[PDB]
Amino acid sequence: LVKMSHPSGDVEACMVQVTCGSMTLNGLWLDNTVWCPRHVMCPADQLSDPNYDALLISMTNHSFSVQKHIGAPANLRVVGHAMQGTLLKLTVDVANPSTPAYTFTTVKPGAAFSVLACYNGRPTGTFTVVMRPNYTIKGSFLCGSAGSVGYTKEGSVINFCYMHQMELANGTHTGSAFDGTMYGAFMDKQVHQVQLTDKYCSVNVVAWLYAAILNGCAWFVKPNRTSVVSFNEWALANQFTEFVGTQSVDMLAVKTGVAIEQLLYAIQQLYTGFQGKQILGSTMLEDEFTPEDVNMQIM
Amino acid sequence: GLVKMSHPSGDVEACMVQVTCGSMTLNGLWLDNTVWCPRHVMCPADQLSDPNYDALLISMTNHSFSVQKHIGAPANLRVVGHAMQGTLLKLTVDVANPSTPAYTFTTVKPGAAFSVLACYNGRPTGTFTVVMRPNYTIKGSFLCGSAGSVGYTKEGSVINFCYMHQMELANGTHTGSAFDGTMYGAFMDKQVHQVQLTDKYCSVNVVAWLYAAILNGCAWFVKPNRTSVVSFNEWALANQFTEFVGTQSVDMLAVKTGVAIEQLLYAIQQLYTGFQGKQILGSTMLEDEFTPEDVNMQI
Ligand SMILES: CC(C)(C)c1ccc(N(C(=O)c2c[nH]cn2)[C@@H](C(=O)NC2CCCCC2)c2cccnc2)cc1
Ligand SMILES: CC(C)(C)c1ccc(N(C(=O)c2c[nH]cn2)[C@@H](C(=O)NC2CCCCC2)c2cccnc2)cc1
Repeated sequence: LVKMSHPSGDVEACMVQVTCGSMTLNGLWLDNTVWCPRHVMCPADQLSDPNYDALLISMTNHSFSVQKHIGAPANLRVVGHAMQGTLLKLTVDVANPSTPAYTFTTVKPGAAFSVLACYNGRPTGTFTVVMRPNYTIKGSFLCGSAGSVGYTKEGSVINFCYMHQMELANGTHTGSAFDGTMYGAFMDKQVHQVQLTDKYCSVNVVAWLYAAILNGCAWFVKPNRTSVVSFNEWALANQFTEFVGTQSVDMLAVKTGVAIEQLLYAIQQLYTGFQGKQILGSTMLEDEFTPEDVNMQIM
Repeated sequence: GLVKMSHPSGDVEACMVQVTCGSMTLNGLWLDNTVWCPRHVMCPADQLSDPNYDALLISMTNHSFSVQKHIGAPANLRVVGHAMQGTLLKLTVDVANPSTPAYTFTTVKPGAAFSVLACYNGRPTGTFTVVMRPNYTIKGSFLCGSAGSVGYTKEGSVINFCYMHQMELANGTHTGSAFDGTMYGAFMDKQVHQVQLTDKYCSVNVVAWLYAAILNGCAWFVKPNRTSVVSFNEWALANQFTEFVGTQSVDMLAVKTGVAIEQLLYAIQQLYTGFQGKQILGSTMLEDEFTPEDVNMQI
């Protein structure tokens, strides 16, 4: 059970550097469009209250410089600009010759995706995250990583689901979907904002306990059961998400012979403390492995 | 708040090929005019118990090997010579990889981290990072057909290829070769049950993790007491720890925190007998999978 990411080559070929005035960050070049956070337009003196409608008017095509450093370089010419929620949509006069087949879909809490971290348009690392129940993610993002993208891949099709926007007050990160909406509705300004409480992703904890059983670690399995409806009542009071079963979870239950409701009961007990014991090299519950992850990696 | 980070894999993806010999197929690494792959692709499927690789090489002919590139513009690559180096084959092909990165071949040491590109049938499917264990295995996520998958580090634009995947051991752990051809831990590429040595804690990585704990406000384990490196290292031989070897990366953590290596070596001796009633970054067990370099670049 390792933290697995998709191979990043397809997305690396799309990363560019976008500069506007004194701001520089990353953009995603797909066909004739370069996507980037709209806060590239924010002046250094208006961090706390930018008017993005106003800033958009004051811009022309010549206000944005776009450079591709990786691979086959350029030196793109911006020939149009528009704003879409919290994103800039720049039109450039060359279609990216390495554009993958792609879609734009918003991810839901508990779902995993790969992130390609970039600085000044250069990819530097990749890792996998889950969208937290409070619509934040915990990866490794340093200064200038804005515009780094998160994505999944199915067959030949990349689903772009995240473009990094900002660090929040609790050391945590959020970003936009490519429809322009910010995950969790955070504002792209220097302003005090509160994030809701995080929660354990119940269905991923279930998947992880199934991975433990599959690896011969089942000391926590009892005959006792908690129904889904009763677990979901308990979860509201203990910062767990609502458990929603899936065909992926059912495959693990069939394979191990341990019912979902046995693991729901185990979670309730393990939340109280592991006593002196370990599960898959961990002394706490793990909720960043999805049922699909466990099925892929162990079956 | 450490995360498992891998290098972007695009450069390496462009070098992966599929190598077929008889009815056996696995992955190869295409650099300049050479394709590297595990020599057990020559082993007949009924003869896994103990092959004679010197003889198998002799019996190979002009067209015993088929190499296919699937990524990019697909192509058959004609094999024009074949050599053996340790547990790897070195196949000469008549076309040079037009996307050969600047590269070296260095053997990694236990405790060091590297990125792995997992492939099947010459097609990359995922990337993850591991540390070389003290018993010269790695805890990867590798399924059947992953042989030939490659591990590597990067410095600047130079890729250091350090691992080519060879086999899965009885305990689910994995081993492979360095590109000089030597199998890590001298494991034999035969269908023979063989014994891996007992694992150990990577001492320099536990030190790194204690430094990350101190950087995040968790320092209750720091006392004035010191254990010298030489004293720690003799203790380590009897208590399942690797020898401690300092590096410039560790030194930078010492400077940032004002805590000396020898204070943490003392602390490790105490934490090994027990955390008593406390936790370190929420955990009650020692973490040795993050390197000094990881902590320096992430915190
Ligand atoms: C203009 C605006 C909206 C206030 C803003 C300012 C800076 C950035 N940050 C850029 O690093 C960066 C680089 N280029 C442009 N911005 C960083 C960032 O969020 N600091 C926040 C700290 C206080 C709350 C507001 C901003 C950042 C660091 C590490 C990982 N992720 C992002 C993001 C948004
Ligand atoms: C010929 C030789 C040396 C005995 C051998 C045979 C099979 C493989 N394995 C290939 O999957 C595979 C695919 N193509 C060629 N080999 C698998 C493997 O190690 N089973 C071991 C089982 C008992 C001990 C011998 C090998 C494998 C599975 C998952 C992840 N990693 C490797 C590796 C080496």
